[PDB]
Amino acid sequence: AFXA
Amino acid sequence: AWEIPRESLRLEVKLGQGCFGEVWMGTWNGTTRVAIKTLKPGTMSPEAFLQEAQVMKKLRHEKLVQLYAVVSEEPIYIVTEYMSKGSLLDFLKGEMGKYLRLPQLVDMAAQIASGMAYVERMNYVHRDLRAANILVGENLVCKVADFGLARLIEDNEYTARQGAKFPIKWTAPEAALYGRFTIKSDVWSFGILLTELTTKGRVPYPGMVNREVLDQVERGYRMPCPPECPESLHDLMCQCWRKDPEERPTFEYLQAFLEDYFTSTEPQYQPGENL
Repeated sequence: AFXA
Repeated sequence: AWEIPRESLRLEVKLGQGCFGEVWMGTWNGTTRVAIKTLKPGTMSPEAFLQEAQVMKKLRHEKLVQLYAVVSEEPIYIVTEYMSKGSLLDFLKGEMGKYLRLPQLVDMAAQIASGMAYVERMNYVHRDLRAANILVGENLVCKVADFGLARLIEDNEYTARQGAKFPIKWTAPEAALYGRFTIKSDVWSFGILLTELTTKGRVPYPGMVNREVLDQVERGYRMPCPPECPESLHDLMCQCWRKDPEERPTFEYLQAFLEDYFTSTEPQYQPGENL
């Protein structure tokens, strides 16, 4: 989600 | 409703990027260190998100990344506790991965189980537990991030539980096939997480494609015991992967088993090359  | 002005945030340093957005280290109200996760427009309904955020805010536990505030207008910002060592997945694959042995990995799993045991106690469901969504801090602290987001995603293929963005390999069959997400499907995912931990971030079911995984798992296939992993720990994974969700362990149990592992279960452990 944010870090792939 | 925990909603803040976008301009009360300063996004200073990029920490990462993923399938649905980016994350930055920054400052809130010019005084507070925070992380800000920023969602690609079109990913989820601002109203649906704002509603779920009220629930996310209630989850307060040392092993869950704390929600501080939100900006519900697109691009949605999620303001949280800041963790300095990045995602667990990248941590495992990177330079520190080589220095981690079973005792560290088991302790990290125990911390994750502790946060998930709180989620379990609170009668909530994560929906996307895996190393990519766990964060690492100083002293090998691990915390679970991104609770409550999975349900809200509107991506076309993703809602069909297909495509490159849906983590089929990490998802319980009843959840992947039927959308039956429960704390027990989170338990299955924790089992997969134990494999990620013991294989230093290798993809689950190496060499297998998504459909093959689903077909085989339905027929009873389960990943084997990794090299240097004690069979007792693989047994725990297999309990997490029981076909009947109700027969999978609780996180309360997983936490305690892992915390006591090297006195109750494997006191004769000797360090190997990798684990």
